[PDB]
Amino acid sequence: SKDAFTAWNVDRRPIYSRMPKEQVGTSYHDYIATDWLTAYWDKIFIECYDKLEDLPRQFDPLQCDEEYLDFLAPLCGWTAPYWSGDYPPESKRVL
Amino acid sequence: SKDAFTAWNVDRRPIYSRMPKEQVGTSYHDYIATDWLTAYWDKIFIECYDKLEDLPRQFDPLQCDEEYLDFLAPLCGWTAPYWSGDYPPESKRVLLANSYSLIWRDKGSLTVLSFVLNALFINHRIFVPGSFILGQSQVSEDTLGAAGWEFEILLPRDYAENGYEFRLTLKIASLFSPLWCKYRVRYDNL
Amino acid sequence: MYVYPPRIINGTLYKSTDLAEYTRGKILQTLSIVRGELVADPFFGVPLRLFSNINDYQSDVSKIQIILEEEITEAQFIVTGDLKNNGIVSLTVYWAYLGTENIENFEIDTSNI
Amino acid sequence: LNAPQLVVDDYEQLIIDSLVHTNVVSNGEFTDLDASGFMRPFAGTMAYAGSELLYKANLASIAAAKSFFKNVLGVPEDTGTKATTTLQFGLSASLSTDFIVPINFQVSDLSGTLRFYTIGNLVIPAGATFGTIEAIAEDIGEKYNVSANFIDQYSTPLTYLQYVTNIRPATNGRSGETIDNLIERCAQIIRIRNPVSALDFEQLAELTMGEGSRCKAIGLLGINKIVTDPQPGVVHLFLLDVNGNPADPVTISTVGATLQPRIMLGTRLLISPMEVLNIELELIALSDSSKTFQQLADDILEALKVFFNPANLTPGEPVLIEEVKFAIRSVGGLSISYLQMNDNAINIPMPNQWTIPRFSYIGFELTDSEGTVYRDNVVTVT
Repeated sequence: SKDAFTAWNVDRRPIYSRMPKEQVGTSYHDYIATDWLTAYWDKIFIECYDKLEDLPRQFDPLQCDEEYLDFLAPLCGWTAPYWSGDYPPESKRVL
Repeated sequence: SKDAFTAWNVDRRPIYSRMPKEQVGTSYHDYIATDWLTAYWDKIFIECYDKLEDLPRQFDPLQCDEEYLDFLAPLCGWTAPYWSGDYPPESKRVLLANSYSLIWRDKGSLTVLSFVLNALFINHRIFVPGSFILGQSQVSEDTLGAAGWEFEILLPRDYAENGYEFRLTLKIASLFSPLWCKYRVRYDNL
Repeated sequence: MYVYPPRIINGTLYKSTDLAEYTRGKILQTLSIVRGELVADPFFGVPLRLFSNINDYQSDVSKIQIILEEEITEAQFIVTGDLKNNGIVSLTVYWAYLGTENIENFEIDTSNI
Repeated sequence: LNAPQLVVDDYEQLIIDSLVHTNVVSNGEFTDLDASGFMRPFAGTMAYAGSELLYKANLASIAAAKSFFKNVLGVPEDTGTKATTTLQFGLSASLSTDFIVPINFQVSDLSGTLRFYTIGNLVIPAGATFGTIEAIAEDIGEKYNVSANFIDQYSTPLTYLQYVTNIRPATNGRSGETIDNLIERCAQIIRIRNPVSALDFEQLAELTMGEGSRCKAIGLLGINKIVTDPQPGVVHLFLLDVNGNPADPVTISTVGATLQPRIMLGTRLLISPMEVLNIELELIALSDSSKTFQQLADDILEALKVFFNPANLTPGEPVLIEEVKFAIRSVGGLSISYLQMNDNAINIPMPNQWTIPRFSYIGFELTDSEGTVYRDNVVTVT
């Protein structure tokens, strides 16, 4: 029952770090299998966490990645001939 | 309340062995009449038990007894045109044992036809007509060739012309040779 | 099923087909979790009182007995408490698996890991 | 019809009915139905023995069905298979004599729970530093199926023996079989069929050859491959290997060794390599600027790789320029203006029935509304 900050940012094990530890000797943290089995899920959760953290950046055309320029085009009002997919990525950012 | 093993296999008296005996002096087992009256029913039950024990053997065409061959024939797909009561029981065993594994699986093949013919104790040779025969044809001038959809069943001279073996092999060829193929039963000239 | 203690044996999780050792693993899991340890169920677990004088030292024994009775219905539990010399309170949980009628030995115990 | 029931629904009813019969037979003179009566212990003992007999009869009928499955059908009933592995014993020296590992040598894993025993005597010859033998598990069940190198502990040392391991993972360990699995396994035997048409003849060959390969079956086509000279009872097979090339003699022989026991009487099976006709493409198309030039080139290349995949091509059929145009246009971001196949803008007929197309070269000439021209030449040969 620990806080989110520790589990996601310090431990970076949002699942394993929440497994009970109090009864030393016979507890989830006392057996390494518990650490091994949940490692992939913690890795996936942290990857998605970093993606979500960078998400607000991805809606800034100057700072976003080229994968989002075509996604942000209709948001800015570019659908008809005004927009082209052969445009230079930098020109897309500026427009 | 005896365990079935003792009553059926050790005592072989499934009814009499279960009769009261604890109170000696006067018990069913203390009077010979109880033994006498239940003797026939114990014998009948033991006979039926032995028949049931032997029953799984009776579904194996090789080892089973001849009364079950006609019973097992429909289970292997043999009926009136293919099956026959006149077939020797050894041939019946061989045919039933290899119905699913060889005969119906590969019906129409040379191996299946020859196997069926050998099961009925018909010595034979399957010969595909051709311009080159390994026995006698000469290398310098004889030519290679084949017949296509033609073959022949050659039988030793021991069998009589249009006798039992000739007409039996005609029936077997009709039942197992491919319908579009032309075949003839002839005397082996070798 | 996977018994409680996660051990990688022969390259895989220890999967058992005998329900007696699975029940024993359930007992170990229940006793190894303190109430509040789990985020999904913060009420599951034994209540722990460690630093206090030994006057009402049977109340927690009764509570643990009740919790074991409610959680694990496949076994019968009797919990006894004894007072040791320095500060040790010795709990003894007597459990029997109702599926079997005799004590069942497990071959994973003699195996050394 | 319906399956008869072998067991009696209620045996107490049977005892009761035998006692009603004691009354019926004696014409209403035997009216004692309680356990203190003379007839009741006899009738009850008979009923109990009969219940045992009928239970055995049910078991016997089930076993008879299973015996029919095993002997006639050829399908054994799986009541549990002990897992087997391949142990390797590695010696610490090159002995001048033969090293004999006796039968039933016990090895185990680290936990000691799993125990395997060698099925035979291992005879490592003189001058040999290792030898392999098959071992079987101590008991049935899936728990004995372990990966390699987990079965290495042996409690009984032998001189000059350095290591014992299992190179193979232990497999084939099962605890039993449900009736449905046995029934489907029995029914699969009845469904076994030999190829009789062109299609299943091709499928049998392609299964042996492997995924990515093709076959074509032509009737009455002789060895000389002359269409106007039909040869009775002949099935020519033309094979394109797993890599898209015409089949090499090893492939021809391994397909023949598989299909020879499957032809019926009066049929001649001929196997020959297939033929390939190279398709060279030149393309002039107008982009709509919805994609980059490189993306368009890659997408068209992949679409044409799929279109000319051997599995998607029927040998002996003409390559329609309309179909190639449609395959390219299905990418979406372009509009075809000119397409030339082998220096022509017409369909390409095949010389014979056993030639499959294979495209080897494409010339991209793409243009946008801005007039920018992207030129490329891709050679797709392996």
